[PDB]
Amino acid sequence: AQNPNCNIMIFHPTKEEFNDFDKYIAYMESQGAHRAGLAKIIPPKEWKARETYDNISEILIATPLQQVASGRAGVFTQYHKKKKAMTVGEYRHLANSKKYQTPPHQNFEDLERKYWKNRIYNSPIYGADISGSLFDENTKQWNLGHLGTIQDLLEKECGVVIEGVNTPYLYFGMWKTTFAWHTEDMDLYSINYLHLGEPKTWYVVPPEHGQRLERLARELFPGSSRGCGAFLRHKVALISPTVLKENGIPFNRITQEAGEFMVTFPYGYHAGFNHGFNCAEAINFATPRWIDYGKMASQCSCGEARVTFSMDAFVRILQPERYDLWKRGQD
Ligand SMILES: O=C(O)CNC(=O)C(=O)O
Ligand SMILES: [Mg+2]
Ligand code: NI
Ligand SMILES: [Zn+2]
Repeated sequence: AQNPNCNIMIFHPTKEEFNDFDKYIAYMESQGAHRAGLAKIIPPKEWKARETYDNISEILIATPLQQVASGRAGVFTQYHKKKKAMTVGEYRHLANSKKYQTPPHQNFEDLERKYWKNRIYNSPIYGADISGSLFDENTKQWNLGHLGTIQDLLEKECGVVIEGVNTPYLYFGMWKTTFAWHTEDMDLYSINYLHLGEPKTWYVVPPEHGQRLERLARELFPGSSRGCGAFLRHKVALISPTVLKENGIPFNRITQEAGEFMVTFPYGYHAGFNHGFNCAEAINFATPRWIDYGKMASQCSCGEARVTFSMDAFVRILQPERYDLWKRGQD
């Protein structure tokens, strides 16, 4: 069995190996990469996502989100307070202000210490989930707006044609902006490219140990757990590495820098934070190996998780027994 300790693997494809996206994912899996829940892909030196980032300031962040925390430093939830619209140039100036900028630090480890000590005492503003793409249309390799669609994968594997679309999303971050513990919708893969700016630190639980994280989360968030049998689908709960280590939960960590891709694998729980002003692009995708995870994915039916149009068909076809209850949660 490849990668039996479930370590995060880092890949360096050549320009020839970067042509065929599906084939390279399957290669990484042949080496055991999925056992970690997360992999890093460093693009060949010849590749670029686009020519420059000099002309992105007029993109609109229609609904910036202020991430307000409650709890203790290592165990907290966050809620998202909507703010007035602002452009990317306006948000970058805000991120760089004295109130929001990254503090002085020695290295990534010192910054990580400061994040976990101090996050809860601040409310950073995140531009998340903005439909769109920064890949040049002429970039042919690993262009997250040109991937094979999940609907087409389900149709190729299972024979059933379904409605729905699959497009990418932009994320504009600042120091302390936070992504809560989650797996993807329908336990899909994700791919995330850090276009520019400061790093993103990730934490991940191997898929084979995901239920250990869920059982800890029910203990640490007991009211939330009574409210919903899949409350991590709400994407609001944070647990620090120190608390995970105290409770014996297997995990790994890695920092993504600008120019790098990360892939999350089906049922790989992940969480993390941004080091300073940055922009990432991410999308969900599927492979044949996903289908069995989609059929077994938990679902939130309490009403909180509210998701895209396209998840309807995935529930309806892969989980027909759950469909009626889940759709009630959507309405
Ligand atoms: O970058 C972020 O805020 C969150 N991204 C992801 O969870 C992802 O790419 O799967
Ligand atoms: Mg612009
Ligand atoms: Ni994710
Ligand atoms: Zn719920």
